[PDB]
Amino acid sequence: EYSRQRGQITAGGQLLAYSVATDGRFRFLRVYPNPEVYAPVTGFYSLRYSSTALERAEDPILNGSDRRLFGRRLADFFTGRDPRGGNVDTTINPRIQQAGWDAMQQGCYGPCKGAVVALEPSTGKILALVSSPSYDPNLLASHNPEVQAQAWQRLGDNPASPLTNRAISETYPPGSTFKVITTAAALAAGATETEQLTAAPTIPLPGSTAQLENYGGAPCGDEPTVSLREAFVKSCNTAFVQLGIRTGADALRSMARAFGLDSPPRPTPLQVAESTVGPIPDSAALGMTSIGQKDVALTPLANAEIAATIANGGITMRPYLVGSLKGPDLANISTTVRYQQRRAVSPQVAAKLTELMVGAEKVAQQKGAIPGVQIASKTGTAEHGTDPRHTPPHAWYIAFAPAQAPKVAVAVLVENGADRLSATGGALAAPIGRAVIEAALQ
Ligand SMILES: *C(=O)[C@@H](NC(=O)Cc1ccccc1)[C@@H]1N[C@@H](C(=O)O)C(C)(C)S1
Repeated sequence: EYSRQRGQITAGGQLLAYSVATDGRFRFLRVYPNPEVYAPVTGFYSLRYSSTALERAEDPILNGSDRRLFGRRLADFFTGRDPRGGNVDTTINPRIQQAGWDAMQQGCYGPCKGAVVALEPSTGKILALVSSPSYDPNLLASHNPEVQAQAWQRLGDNPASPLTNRAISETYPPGSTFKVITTAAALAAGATETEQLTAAPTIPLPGSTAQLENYGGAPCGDEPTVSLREAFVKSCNTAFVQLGIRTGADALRSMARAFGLDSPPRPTPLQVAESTVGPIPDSAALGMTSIGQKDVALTPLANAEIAATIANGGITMRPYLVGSLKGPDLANISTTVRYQQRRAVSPQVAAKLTELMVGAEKVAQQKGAIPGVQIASKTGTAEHGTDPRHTPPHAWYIAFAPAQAPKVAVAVLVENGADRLSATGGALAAPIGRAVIEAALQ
């Protein structure tokens, strides 16, 4: 294996993983020049612990044993020249990836836990895939057995779990980002932006003693009722609870399926955890589901796709991480074909969601806003866990830009909201999302 030069993983004409000839018993050492930043993409290639992410998924291409490559390897052996693996050109934009990483390291009064996903809505290209904290795959590329095992042990016991790709492997309550799905369900059912909903600071749940309140216990406005548009841009809870229950369990399940939930995701070639709306066993649950709580659980990737789908006029592009596979001579072996996965909503519903989202962006805290770029977004702050009231919530932000003709869609998850009980998506996640947007549009 190691007597032969393994091929490269690339992004934007830059190397993410390469192999270097050494005096080692195993000649070739695998090197990762920007290790923690790209670990979610590259994975690691280890003597002791095998391969992960694209090292693994694209292993036959990279080691030159792929059937489409094997002729070249045979000509190399016969001819006498040194064998070389093939190349994997990813869809990652290094400027967008770096910006997502940097902003997550800086944006929680110190480093954030969580993920950043950037997508090109019209193609499905995964432009960034950041998880935090990360780890150094060079540690596991070491040819020393004790260096690998010590690093493995350390990473394994680290309760922050830096090995986890939080972008695609983990699911979290979306909280109020899911108001996008509730609203879409409502609109498809014939509800309008002018629909009058409760402004009440609190709402009881049917068939339970529990109550759901607005953030800070404040009424949505000073009038008895507000328009759906106004409830959405202010992100008032009781209105969406009322709306969700009005719209009903079947329509919401249905709309969630339409946006890719409760369907097994296609590999990118990396496997993506399945997102869900939950069973919604009763109307108490429906009310909670409506604001992205109860059993709703999404990957940051799925939440970025929701944004991307709206950005694409209601058509979900199949998301993918590999743009092309190449020979060691860089002859084309495989170019990825972009694919329309399904239509989630009519262009008209997508246009109305875009309108609502632009409004919710103007309302949200304004840190990191880019002069002359119109952003559509939805913030969220999701309670979680066995002691949710005493546990810091996740700060979420999904968005796309420019709102009129989108070039990028993002999701930002700040898991546990910088260890603050008063964490919000607008305060933590939104400026991270905006910096990624700015990097993508530069
Ligand atoms: C959606 O995320 C809502 N979040 C809060 O209600 C947190 C919460 C508290 C108790 C139970 C369940 C959830 C609203 N949306 C966010 C947001 O837009 O970021 C607000 C903080 C504005 S409240």
